[PDB]
Amino acid sequence: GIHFGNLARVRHIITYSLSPFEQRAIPNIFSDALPNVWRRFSSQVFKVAPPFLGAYLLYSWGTQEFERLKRKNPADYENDQ
Amino acid sequence: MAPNIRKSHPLLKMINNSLIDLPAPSNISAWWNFGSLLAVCLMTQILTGLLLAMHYTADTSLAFSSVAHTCRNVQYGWLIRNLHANGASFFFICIFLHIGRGLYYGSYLYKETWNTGVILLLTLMATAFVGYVLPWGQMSFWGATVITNLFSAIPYIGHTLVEWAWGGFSVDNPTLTRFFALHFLLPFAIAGITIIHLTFLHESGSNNPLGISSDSDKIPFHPYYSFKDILGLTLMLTPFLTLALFSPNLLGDPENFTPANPLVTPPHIKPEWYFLFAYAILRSIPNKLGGVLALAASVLILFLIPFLHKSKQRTMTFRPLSQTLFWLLVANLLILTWIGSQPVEHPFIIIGQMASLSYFTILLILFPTIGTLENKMLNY
Amino acid sequence: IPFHPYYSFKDILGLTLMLTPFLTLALFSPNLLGDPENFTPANPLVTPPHIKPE
Amino acid sequence: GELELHPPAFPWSHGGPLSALDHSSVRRGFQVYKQVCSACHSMDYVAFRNLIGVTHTEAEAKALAEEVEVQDGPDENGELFMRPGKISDYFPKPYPNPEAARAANNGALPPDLSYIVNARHGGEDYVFSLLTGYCDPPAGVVVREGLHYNPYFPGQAIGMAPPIYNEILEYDDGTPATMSQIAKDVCTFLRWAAEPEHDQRKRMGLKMLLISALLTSLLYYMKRHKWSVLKSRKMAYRPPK
Amino acid sequence: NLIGVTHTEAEAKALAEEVEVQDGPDENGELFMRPGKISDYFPKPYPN
Amino acid sequence: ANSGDFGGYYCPCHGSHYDASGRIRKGPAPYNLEVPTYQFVGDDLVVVG
Amino acid sequence: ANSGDFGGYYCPCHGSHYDASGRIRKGPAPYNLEVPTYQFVGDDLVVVG
Amino acid sequence: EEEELVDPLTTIREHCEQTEKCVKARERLELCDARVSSRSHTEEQCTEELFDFLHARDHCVAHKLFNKLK
Amino acid sequence: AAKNVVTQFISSLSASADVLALSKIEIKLSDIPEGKNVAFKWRGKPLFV
Amino acid sequence: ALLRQAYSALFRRTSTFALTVVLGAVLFERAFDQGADAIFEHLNEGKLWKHIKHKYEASEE
Ligand code: HEC
Ligand code: HEM
Ligand code: HEM
Ligand SMILES: CC(/C=C/[C@@]1(C)[C@H](C)CCC(=O)[C@@H]1C)=C\Cc1c(O)c(Cl)c(C)c(C=O)c1O
Ligand SMILES: CC(/C=C/[C@@]1(C)[C@H](C)CCC(=O)[C@@H]1C)=C\Cc1c(O)c(Cl)c(C)c(C=O)c1O
Ligand SMILES: CCCCCCCCO[C@@H]1O[C@H](CO)[C@@H](O)[C@H](O)[C@H]1O
Ligand code: FES
Repeated sequence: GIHFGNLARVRHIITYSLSPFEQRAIPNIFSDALPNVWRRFSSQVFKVAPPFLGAYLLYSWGTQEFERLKRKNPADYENDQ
Repeated sequence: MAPNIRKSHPLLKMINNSLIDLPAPSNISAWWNFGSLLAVCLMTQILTGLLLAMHYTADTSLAFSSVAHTCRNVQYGWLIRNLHANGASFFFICIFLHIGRGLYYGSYLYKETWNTGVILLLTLMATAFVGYVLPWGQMSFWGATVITNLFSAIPYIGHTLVEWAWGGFSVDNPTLTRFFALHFLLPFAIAGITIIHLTFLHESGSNNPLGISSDSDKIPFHPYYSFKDILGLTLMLTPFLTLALFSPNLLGDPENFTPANPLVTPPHIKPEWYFLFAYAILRSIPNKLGGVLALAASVLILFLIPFLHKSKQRTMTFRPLSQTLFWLLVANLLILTWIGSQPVEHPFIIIGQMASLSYFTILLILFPTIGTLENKMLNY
Repeated sequence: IPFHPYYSFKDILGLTLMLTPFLTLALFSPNLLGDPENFTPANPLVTPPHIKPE
Repeated sequence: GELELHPPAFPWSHGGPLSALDHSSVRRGFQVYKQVCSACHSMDYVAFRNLIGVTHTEAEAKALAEEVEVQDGPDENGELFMRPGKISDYFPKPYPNPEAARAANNGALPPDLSYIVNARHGGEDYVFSLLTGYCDPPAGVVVREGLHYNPYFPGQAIGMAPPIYNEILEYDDGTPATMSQIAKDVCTFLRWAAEPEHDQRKRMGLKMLLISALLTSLLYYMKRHKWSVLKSRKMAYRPPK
Repeated sequence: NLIGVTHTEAEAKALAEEVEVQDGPDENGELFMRPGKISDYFPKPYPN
Repeated sequence: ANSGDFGGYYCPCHGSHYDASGRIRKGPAPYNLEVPTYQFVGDDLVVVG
Repeated sequence: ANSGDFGGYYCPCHGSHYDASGRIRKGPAPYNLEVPTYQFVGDDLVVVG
Repeated sequence: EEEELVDPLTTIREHCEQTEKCVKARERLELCDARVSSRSHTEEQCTEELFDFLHARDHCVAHKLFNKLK
Repeated sequence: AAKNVVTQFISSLSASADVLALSKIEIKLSDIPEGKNVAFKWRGKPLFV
Repeated sequence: ALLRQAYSALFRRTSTFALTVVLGAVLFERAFDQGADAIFEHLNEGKLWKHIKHKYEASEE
C-alpha cells in the first residue's frame, strides 16, 4: 500500500533544490566529476584487482604448464637404438 | 472517496502502487538495475520463445531440421533464434550480478525475498537447460543423458526416477517431447514467482549501499528509477546486440551443430558457459554420490547465506576484510569456469579440487569468521 | 458467513455431483457428446457433408 | 598423444564486422562444391532457390536444378518416378544413407557440409588449412592403409584423400584455378552456406550501433536531467536553540 | 495387442512370423526382408 | 576407445579411466563397464544377447 | 459436385448453391467459384496453370 | 602468349621457409628425422618438431597468400 | 527502433521462404467422360474439371 | 531562435509533441535507412550481388 507519510520521524532539516530547467545536467565534468572518478578508482583498486591479478597468474601458469607436459623430454630416447 | 483514478481503481492502483508511487531509497547504485533487466529479459525471452515455438517440432526425427528450417526459411527466424539463445546468456549474466549485489550488500537479510530468489535461480537453470536440449544436437543429447542420470545417485527410487525422466529406458523421443512441454511451461512459473519475489520485497522496501535506514530519504520510483532503468536497459542492450549481431556464436558451444548421435559422446563435451562452474565442481569429487552432492550444494548453499551473517553492520561497504574475501571469492568462481572448460588432466585436476574446496570454505567458514573478527575490531 | 466451512463443504459436494455424470459419461459412453468426423484424418480435398462444430 | 597443430588466421574478405561476403568468390565456391565435393558430401539444408539473388540469376538457378534427376511420386498407380529438378529442390544427396556412404569411402563418413564451418573449431580457417595442408608423415609415424596423413586433422590420419589439385576444374569466369585459389573460394562458400543471413546480419549490426550510440546518449542526458534536482540538492541541520 | 486379449504369446509370435517385413538399411545401406516380430503392425496390403 | 592412462577407455564427460577389460581404474565412475550375455557359436561368428 | 437445386454444386458448410458453371445462385457465398487460367493444347488433353 | 600456372601458395611457402623461425625449426626437424630414421628400436617421433615448423611456416604463409589470390 | 522490431517479428508469421509458387498440371479429357466432375490436388486446394 | 520557436510550436502542447515524434520518426527513418545502406554498400564495393549482377542479368543469351 502507501508508505509515504509513515516512514520515519524527522525534525529540523531544511533542504533547498532547483528545478532541472535552471541547472546543468552534467556540471563541472573536470573540476568535480573526473577528480572523484579517480578518487574512487584509487581507494578500491587494491581490494578488487589483487585477487583477479592473482587468478590470472594461476591461469597463465596452469595453462603454460599443461603445454610443457605435451612436449617431449629428450632424456627418454637418448638411449634408444 | 478517492480523487485521482490512479489510487482508487482496483488495477491502476496496482501499476501505481508498485511502480510509480513506490518508495525507493535515493541512493541505490547501478547494482540495483539488475532487477529490472532480469525482468525485461523474462518478457523478451518469453516473447522470442513463443515465436520460435510456432516453428519448432518436438520429435527426434524432426527437431534438428525444424530449428534449421526456422532459421534459413522463417522470415527473421535467424534473428529471433539468436536473440532467444543469447538472451539466455545475458539473462544469466544479469542474474549473477543481481546475486553478487545481494551478497555484497546483505540484501539476503530480506530472507523471503532472498529464498524466492534462490528458487528463481534454480528454475531459470532448469529452464535454460531443457531449452538447450530442444535442437537435439550433440550437446543437447549428451546433456539430456547426464543430467537426467543424476537422479541415479539417489538410492532405490533412483534408477526408477530416471525411467520417468526419459519415458523409456534410454533417452529418446518421449524425453524430447516432455522436455519441450517442460520448457514451454517453466518460464511462466518463473514470471509467477517473480511476482511473489517482488511482493515480499515490498513489505520492507529496497536496501541501499550504506545499509542504514533510508526512511529519512525516499523518492518516488518514477521518474527517478524508471528513467535510470531505461538507461540501464540501453546499456545492457548494446553489447547483447553487438554480440548477437556481429559475433553470434561467440558465447556458444559448437557441438550442437551436429545432430545427436546415441553412440558417440564428443570428446570436448562441455555445458553452456553459465553451468561450467558447477560442472567444474562435479568433476572434482572422484566419487559418484559425492560429486552429485557437491554439485547440488554448489547452488543450494545460497539458502544458508542469511544464516551465516555475523557482522553487526549490514553491508560490506565499511568492512575492508569482508570485501577482500568477497572479491577473492569472485575470482574463485571465475577460475572454476576456466577449469570447467578444460580437460580432466593435470594441472587442472588439482587446481580444480582447490578452487572447489576454496569456494565452500570462503562461504561456510571464512566469511562468518572474518565477520565476527571485524566486530571485535570495532570494539563491539 | 465465513466461506469456510459453509461454502467450502457446499462446493466439495457440488463437485461430487457434477463429477458423477461427467465420469459416468466419459467412462460408460465416451463419444456420446462428440462428432465422429474427427476419426478420419483430414483431407484437404473433401469437406464432409455432415460438417457440424463441437 | 594429445598433440595437435592449430590452423592460422587468414584475412578473409568477410572477416570484418562490417564486411559482407564476396559474392563473386561464393559463386565459384559453389562451382567447386557442385563439381568436386558434392560427389561425396551432402548439403541437405541448401537449395537451388537459395542461390538466386545471392550468386546466380533466376535463369541460371532453375537450369542448375534441372541438371538433376529427382525422385517424386507416387503417381496414379502409386509408383515412384524420376523427374527434372525444380528451384525448390534441395541439393542432391550423393548417397541414400550413411551406411552406403561409408560403404564407398572405406567406412569413412563424409559429413554433410551444410553447417560445417560452425561445427569445427577454426571454421573456414580450419577447413582451408586442412584442404591445402596434406603432406608426408614425419619420422616414426605410420599411417594405416586407406588413410592419409594430414597434420591439421586431429589424429593426423584422415579418410579423405586430397580432393583438390591445380586445374582440377575451370572457373568459367576466367580465374586461375590454382589449388589454394580453389580452397580459398570453396571455404568462402561453406560460410555463406552455414549462414546466408551473414550479410544482412551485419548491415543490421551497423544500424544497431548508430541508433544505439545516438539513443544511449539522449537517454543519458534525460536521466541526468531529472536527477539533477537531487544531485545539486543542499541540506542543513538547524535545530532550534 | 492380440496377446492376453485373444491369443497366447506363442500364437501371436508365430502369427507375426507368417509375414515378411521390410527392414534396413544393412551394412551397405540395402533394404532387406525379414520375418515379422510381435512388435510389428498389421501389414498394409498396398504401399500407398 | 584407446585413450586414458590404462590403454582401455576414457569417458570425456567427467574423466573416468577404464582398462582394456572395461574395468574402472581411475575417476568418478562407480563400477566396471557391464559385460553382456553372449556366446561363441561359430569359428569366427559371435552372438551377443 | 452434383447436388444443390441448380444441378451444379453445394457447399455443406453453410448452404451455398452453385450451378454447372460454378456461379453463385443461392446461399451466403459472395462470388462465383474462381476460374483458373488454362489452355487446351491437345485433342483430349488440357493444361491448367 | 607465354605464362605458366604456378600456385601462389607454393611460391610463398618457399620464401617463408627462408624465414628466421622456419630455418631454425626446419633445422631441428631434420635432426630428429635423422636419429629416428637411423635408430631401429626407438619410440621417438618427429611430430612435435614437424608442427613447430609448420606452425611457423604456415603462420607466415597466411600473412600474404591471400594478397595473391582472387 | 520499435516499429522496426515489430515489422520483423510480425513478418515472422507470414509465409516462409520455402513456400513455393509452382507450375501447372496436364489432364487427359478422356478420363473425364461426359456427365461427370472430377477433383485434382492442385496448388493446395482442389481443382474441378 | 529555433529553441523557442520549436518549444512554443512543437514541444509545449503535449498533443503537438506527439505529432512531431511521428512526423519526425517518418523522416528520420527514410533518411537513416538510405544513409546506412549507403555506408554499408560502399564499404563492400564489388562484393554484393547488386554489383556482380550485371554480368549474367540479361547480358547473356
Ligand atoms: C571421395 C569423397 C570426397 C570428396 C570428393 C571430398 N571429400 Fe571431404 N571428406 C571425405 C571423407 C571420407 C571425409 C571423412 C574423413 C574422416 O572422418 O576420416 C571427409 C571429410 C571432410 C571434412 C572434415 C571432416 C572432419 O571431421 O573434420 C571436410 C571439411 C571436407 N571433407 C571437405 C571437403 C571439401 C571442401 C571437398 C570439396 C573441395 C571435399 N571434402 C571433397 C570425402 C570426400
Ligand atoms: C527471475 C529472477 C529474478 C528477477 C526477475 C528478480 C527481480 C527482482 C527485482 C526487479 C528486484 C528489485 C530491484 C533490485 O533491487 O534489483 C529484485 C530485488 C531483489 N532480488 Fe531479485 N530477482 C531475481 C532473482 C533473484 C535471485 C536469484 C536472488 C537471490 C539469489 C534475488 C535476490 C533479490 C533480493 C535480495 C532483492 C532485494 C534487493 C535489495 O536489497 O535492494 N533475486 N529482484
Ligand atoms: C526462461 C526463459 C527462457 C529461457 C532461459 C530459454 C532458454 C532457451 C535455451 C537456452 C534454448 C536453446 C537455444 C539454442 O542454443 O538453440 C532455448 C530454445 C528454445 N526455447 Fe527457450 N527459453 C525461454 C523461454 C522460452 C519459451 C516460453 C518458449 C516458447 C513459448 C521457448 C521456446 C523455445 C524453443 C522452441 C526453443 C528451441 C529451438 C531453438 O533453439 O531455437 N523458450 N530456450
Ligand atoms: C521491472 C521494473 C521496471 C520495468 C519497466 C518495464 C517499467 C514498468 C516502465 C519503463 C521501463 O522500460 C522499465 C524497464 C522495475 C523493477 C523494480 C522493482 O520492482 C522495485 Cl520494487 C524497485 C525498488 C526497483 C528499483 O530500481 C526496480 O527497478
Ligand atoms: C551444471 C549441471 C547441472 C545443473 C542443475 C542439474 C543444478 C544442480 C540444479 C538445477 C538445474 O536444473 C540444473 C540444470 C551439470 C553438469 C553437466 C552439464 O550441465 C551438461 Cl549440459 C553436460 C553435457 C554434462 C556432461 O557431463 C555435465 O556434467
Ligand atoms: C536498439 C537498437 C535498435 C536497432 C534497430 C535497427 C533496425 C533493423 O533494421 C533492419 O535493417 C535491415 C537491413 O538494412 C532490413 O532488411 C530490415 O527490414 C530492417 O528492419
Ligand atoms: S463455406 Fe461454403 S457455404 Fe460457407
